Amino acid sequence: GTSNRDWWPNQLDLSILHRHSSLSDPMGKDFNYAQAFEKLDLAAVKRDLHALMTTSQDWWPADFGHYGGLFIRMAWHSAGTYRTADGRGGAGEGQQRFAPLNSWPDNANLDKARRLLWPIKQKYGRAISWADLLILTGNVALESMGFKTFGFAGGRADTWEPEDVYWGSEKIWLELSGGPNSRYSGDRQLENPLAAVQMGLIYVNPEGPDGNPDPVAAARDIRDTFARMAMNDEETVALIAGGHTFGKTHGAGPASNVGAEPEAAGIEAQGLGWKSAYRTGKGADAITSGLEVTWTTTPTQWSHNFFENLFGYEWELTKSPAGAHQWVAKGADAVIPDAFDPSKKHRPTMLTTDLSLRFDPAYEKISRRFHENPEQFADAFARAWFKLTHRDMGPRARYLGPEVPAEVLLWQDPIPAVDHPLIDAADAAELKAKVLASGLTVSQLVSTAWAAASTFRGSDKRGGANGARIRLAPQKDWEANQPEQLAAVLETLEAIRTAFNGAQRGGKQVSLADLIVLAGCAGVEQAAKNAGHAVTVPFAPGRADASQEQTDVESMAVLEPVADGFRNYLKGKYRVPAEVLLVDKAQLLTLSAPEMTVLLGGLRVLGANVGQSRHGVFTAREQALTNDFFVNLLDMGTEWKPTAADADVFEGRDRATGELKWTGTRVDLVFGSHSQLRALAEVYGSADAQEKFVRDFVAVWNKVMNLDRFDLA
Amino acid sequence: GTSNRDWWPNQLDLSILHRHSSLSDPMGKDFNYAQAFEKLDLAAVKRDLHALMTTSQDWWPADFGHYGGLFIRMAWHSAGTYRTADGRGGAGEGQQRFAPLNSWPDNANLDKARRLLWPIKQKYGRAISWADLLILTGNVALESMGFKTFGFAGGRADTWEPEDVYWGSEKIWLELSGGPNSRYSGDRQLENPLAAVQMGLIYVNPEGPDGNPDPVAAARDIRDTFARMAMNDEETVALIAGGHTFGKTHGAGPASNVGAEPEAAGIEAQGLGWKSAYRTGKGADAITSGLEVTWTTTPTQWSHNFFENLFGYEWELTKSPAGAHQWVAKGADAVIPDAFDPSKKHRPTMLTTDLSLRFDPAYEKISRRFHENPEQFADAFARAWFKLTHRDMGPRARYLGPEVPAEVLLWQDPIPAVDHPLIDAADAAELKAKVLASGLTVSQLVSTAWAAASTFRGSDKRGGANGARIRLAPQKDWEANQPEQLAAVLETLEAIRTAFNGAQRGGKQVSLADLIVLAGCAGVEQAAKNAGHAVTVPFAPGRADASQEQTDVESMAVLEPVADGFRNYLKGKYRVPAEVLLVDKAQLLTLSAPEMTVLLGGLRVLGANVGQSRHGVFTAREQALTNDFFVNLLDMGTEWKPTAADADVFEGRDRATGELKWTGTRVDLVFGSHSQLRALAEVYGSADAQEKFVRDFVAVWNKVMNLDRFDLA
Ligand code: HEM
Ligand code: HEM
Ligand SMILES: OC[C@H]1O[C@H](O[C@H]2[C@H](O)[C@@H](O)[C@@H](O)O[C@@H]2CO)[C@H](O)[C@@H](O)[C@@H]1O
Ligand SMILES: OC[C@H]1O[C@H](O[C@H]2[C@H](O)[C@@H](O)[C@@H](O)O[C@@H]2CO)[C@H](O)[C@@H](O)[C@@H]1O
Ligand SMILES: [Cl-]
Ligand SMILES: [Cl-]
Ligand code: NA
Ligand code: NA
Repeated sequence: GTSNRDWWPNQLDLSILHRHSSLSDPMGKDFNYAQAFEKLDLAAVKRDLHALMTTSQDWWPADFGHYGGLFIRMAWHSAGTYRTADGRGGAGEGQQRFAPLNSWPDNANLDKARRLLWPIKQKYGRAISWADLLILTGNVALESMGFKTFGFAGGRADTWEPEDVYWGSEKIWLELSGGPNSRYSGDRQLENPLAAVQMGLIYVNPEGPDGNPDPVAAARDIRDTFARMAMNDEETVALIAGGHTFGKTHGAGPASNVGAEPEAAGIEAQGLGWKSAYRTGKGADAITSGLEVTWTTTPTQWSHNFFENLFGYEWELTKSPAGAHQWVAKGADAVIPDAFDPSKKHRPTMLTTDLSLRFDPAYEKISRRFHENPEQFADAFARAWFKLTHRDMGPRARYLGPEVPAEVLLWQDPIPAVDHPLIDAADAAELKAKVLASGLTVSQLVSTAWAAASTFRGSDKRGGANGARIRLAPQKDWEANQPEQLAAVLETLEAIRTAFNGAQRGGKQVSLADLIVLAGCAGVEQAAKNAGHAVTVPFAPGRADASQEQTDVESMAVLEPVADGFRNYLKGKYRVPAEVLLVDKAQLLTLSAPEMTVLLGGLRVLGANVGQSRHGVFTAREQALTNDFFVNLLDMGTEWKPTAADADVFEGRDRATGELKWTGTRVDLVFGSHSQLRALAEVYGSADAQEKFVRDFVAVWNKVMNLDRFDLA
Repeated sequence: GTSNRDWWPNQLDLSILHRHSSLSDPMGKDFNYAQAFEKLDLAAVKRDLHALMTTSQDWWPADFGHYGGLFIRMAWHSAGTYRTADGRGGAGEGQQRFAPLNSWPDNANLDKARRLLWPIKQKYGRAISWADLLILTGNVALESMGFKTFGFAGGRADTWEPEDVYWGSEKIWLELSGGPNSRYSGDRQLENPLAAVQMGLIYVNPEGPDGNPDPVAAARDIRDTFARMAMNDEETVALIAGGHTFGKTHGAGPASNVGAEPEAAGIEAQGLGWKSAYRTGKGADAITSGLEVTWTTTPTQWSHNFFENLFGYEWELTKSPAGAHQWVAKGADAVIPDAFDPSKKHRPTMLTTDLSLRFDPAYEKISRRFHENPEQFADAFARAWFKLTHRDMGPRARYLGPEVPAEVLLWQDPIPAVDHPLIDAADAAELKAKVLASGLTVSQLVSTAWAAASTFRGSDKRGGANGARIRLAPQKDWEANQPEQLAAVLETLEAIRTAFNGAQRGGKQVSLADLIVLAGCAGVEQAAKNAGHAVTVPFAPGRADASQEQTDVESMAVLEPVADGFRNYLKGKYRVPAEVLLVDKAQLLTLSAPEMTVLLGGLRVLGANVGQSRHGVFTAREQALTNDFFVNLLDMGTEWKPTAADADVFEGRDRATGELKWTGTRVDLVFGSHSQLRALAEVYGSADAQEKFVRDFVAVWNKVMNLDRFDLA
């Protein structure tokens, strides 16, 4: 059946903005997962999980009689898809249970792991999501095998369909680099936003880069992909060594015995995949990655044996039974237990990527320190496991349950608690009047608030106006934020704030974070008055101001907008068309296509463009809140053509005289070209639509201002 | 960017069930198009359209100074996508303005026609939909040129995204038959549900079949395609000759001058396409189809000159300036006006498909009658043009406005007016108890109500339980409806009805249509009571009973369910997997994926399967409304394998003993295989889900019962 995507494979796809509708969700519109979870008996769930660990099922027998290793890997993979570039991936939406991740080759036999958890899921129902369950299970595995975890938070609501994530352009699973859709160029430069070295891998290739078993070269891939997952060297060594203290790999026979992945299997497989024709197909005969490595002498107990083995032997390159490259300890005795036969032992073995931890010079120093000081290794692994499994959960306000760690961590982008009375509606009116009397313009007020609030992304719930981090490094220096203009607005608002705060009694005070947002609201109100409309814009106080020392400057760098179509901004020339970048940003902001449309049209006429660019400013009454963008964009009296100097800028001329009326970018004109977008533009550019435009704009503006407000949720 | 569709091109697509979310709709959740329309000043809209017809725009100059012909073709193409097989296509959703229809080759330059209408659309805003305006414009064209239309109804609400329609499997526009994805097999048998001869055509090829200019053979394709759009021979001749009384074709130069269709065009084209490098690219130089034919001596006035020319001349095969086959009158004078140069005239010309009307023997008889009696022609055309443009609008209750024709037409599947008081809540309770006391079983009551209500399809809003057409030919004899069992249930309910109606005062009575649905409600309540749950199923009276004489038996044939996964029914062996046919039925029913899942799981345990098949009946308490379908389907203690006799039937055996527990079809087991469906089955198969299952089942049952109830809108 030929589809629009077949005919026009480069047209923009808006269906990413209308995922996650109430149509696909089986839960009622009022379901609130936080409330369900807070009534869960978490202790009962953990007892059931502890029981499960050693309750072997014959259809996927437990190695060493204990599923802990399999579950740790399951959780680590759940979390391990995360990319700091866009925040997408991670454990936080339980997407391991949907395509494509349920069928990635690196996720082989994690279908079995999830199936073992069905009876617990069924027992507790809506009170524990799959997303929370996967992580909780990892934690229980660790605790069952003697490792004390740093804590656990619930609150990852389940999702009901696959996320639209760019995982790469390759058309072959696991394709090595340098092909027609290579994710690598230059000196092994991985394309943003990717965080894995081959299509269908979590981070790196366990044999080495593109299969080449060189631990030093593998270390480079480890370091880059883990940095792209928000992990530094210490955290990386702690995680890999900690993980590989447990369990084993599976490669008992040739890979060609392994059948279809779950999304390709037959209906009778009932959601499972990788059925193997090798011997019994399971247990002692299991084939998962094709490697056959058992790291420690006690694979079901926390030990300091990983680093004893890594440093205590010299290693020789060998092959598993499936033909994969791995390493065996020279001259060692058979000290490693077998997973099924008590009369068998094995020599110590390692992956290429384990040896990276010894042969990369920067890892070797950390590895040695951990070998010499195992308490340091335990604490670092516990912290890094927490970070790994919570990195995408957002502000601490979203953490639920009785095991949330009290300690505030820098990676959480923490916001200080509010400890004083908040401004009321009378105070808000008085502060908006002060802001309007200061001489700040609609353009400056709107731009500043937009800059502050539109750093939010729903993918990992980072960013937003809470914290007033716009005033700190590095946000205050981002080019899209217009640093010199921003400084002048912030100095004015800070003087207003100091004067209001110094006049108060009690402990009442306003944060700069709230004032930035409030001042934006005053700008929108003033713009509406400029247009002859009487509008009050909703405002909710309670933001607090974070400090510089609570703001990790290197972690904040990924939130920098290099493309922000809402301000007609593009930092450089990219291979992705700017209107695709617009849709991508709207998805991060949680906007639908009508919301994106309305917002952008209003921002253009309010003066939100970076550098006061006239591109898309299709009005003769700038700083007034009108639907002029749409009415002028749709006027057939204007003809558009790309300019000779720049194929991405367009000139709109009167059709009868040739006279220049406007200029616009791709982001501007897509609203008059894309057949669905133009349908939405038409609604707002109709003669009956001015009051609808204003009200819809105010609603979307408010939505953006509140995106990070989980304190109010 | 590689997508799930790329990796698993044959996995089932559920996104067709989640279109049309409130996310994608710019109108508020409360917007009611009927209420907006009813306040439109339709007379003022028509005066503006009348003025437009002769107000030429220089970017697409009006042929003969009059846009009437262009707009008639626009409206005909809007309606002309309709197929009776599934009800999809047609004018009723305004889909001509979205992909792919906006860029079909047969729709070339209708982009210009729609653009001409933007000012009027903009003026009237939400009070007139694009979908209504397309049709209205064609009526006003006809009226302005001297043709009296049969009437006009508003009420086609606009849609905001493309419909998911199977338009064929060809990967090349206009591909000739006999390719690798041929829509023809056997002796020129067009595959259901298609109703056009080539990908991107409305009906047929105007040169002849696969380009062969033989009028006799073209007639065969005309007759088949028009029958598949619900038009008979009389209506077909009236439509084609009526349309071709007006306007002209456009083929002034070679087709290679014409550039990309709108979905492929550059962003600067602002939604238009087919930009032509031939001379001025428009007006006298226009190229649309490649043909260059002007049918009558007065292209901007209704006449009987099409048939005068068709019968008054002999025709010679010739070529247009673009090289297309077309026909010219032998020895004729230059009597046809030129569209732009008043000093030039041309000979009469015809399409191959026009000559069909004279050279096919059955058409010739109708065409002669019309030639001899042009008042007969005018009436037939007016009736057919109304039918064409309203055939997908649904029940007459959805018609709006002051020009709705009072005459009731058989094709409308009409329902008599109700002229008596309706039963009240107490009456309904009395009837449900009488039905339960009669000895009819849950299975009989559920199955009968399902059979009556589930003929509805949202594509053309035909079918449903209103009318009680289940008691008439042909529904009473459809195999899926179990004709002997149905007859027994209907005799019982009719006796209950006669006894209740005979006892009443004041003219209160209950229709059989209402009682069928109420009896089904009683069944569902009783099933719930069987499970230990007291529920009342909502019921809304006001259905009426249609007569056999008000039911067109041949038209009703396309509503027969040959595949109804909800009753585990497949009439024959198809090349499309049954699970695909389930999702297609769910889309026709207007169900989401959660609604489809709940509904199916409940129907299985209520006894709704055709023939009392045990497939999917995963319960030991049949006729009790429980979630047993899901809890048993998801039980990992059962292993499933295809049977040796039939690969589409599966046995579920206990994994440990081998004992046979269940059998199921692909429609049953898709819910335990598809990763999105299984996530939905999990919610209903959880230990906390019995109350939720019952409530959601009752809600979707009631939705299905009410699908045709536009009297309550
Ligand atoms: C460079 C990073 C890493 C690489 C290349 C990697 C590679 C793999 C491979 C290939 C397997 C074998 C899969 C199979 O055949 O069953 C595996 C197993 C496993 N990994 Fe990793 N790993 C990495 C990091 C992690 C981290 C960060 C953790 C957790 C903190 C983890 C925990 C596990 C555990 C527990 C297993 C054993 C599974 C079982 O017992 O069934 N690994 N690893
Ligand atoms: C066998 C069925 C049909 C065939 C093959 C067919 C074919 C065509 C083609 C090839 C053109 C020229 C497109 C262009 O070059 O501008 C056209 C024009 C047109 N057709 Fe048809 N047609 C059919 C039926 C109908 C029907 C049912 C009607 C309406 C009742 C209709 C009304 C018109 C009108 C009014 C025009 C002139 C458009 C103009 O003036 O711009 N046709 N036809
Ligand atoms: O984090 C330290 C400090 O950074 C900024 O310093 C400001 C100053 O407070 C402003 O009011 C204005 O004069 O510009 C300075 C330029 O560096 C923050 O604005 C401030 O809240 C924070 O304490
Ligand atoms: O059985 C189908 C049939 O049922 C009802 O008609 C009754 C009729 O009213 C009685 O006289 C009875 O003894 O015979 C029929 C039952 O066969 C439906 O209302 C009717 O339209 C339908 O044919
Ligand atoms: Cl994601
Ligand atoms: Cl459709
Ligand atoms: Na994420
Ligand atoms: Na339709």
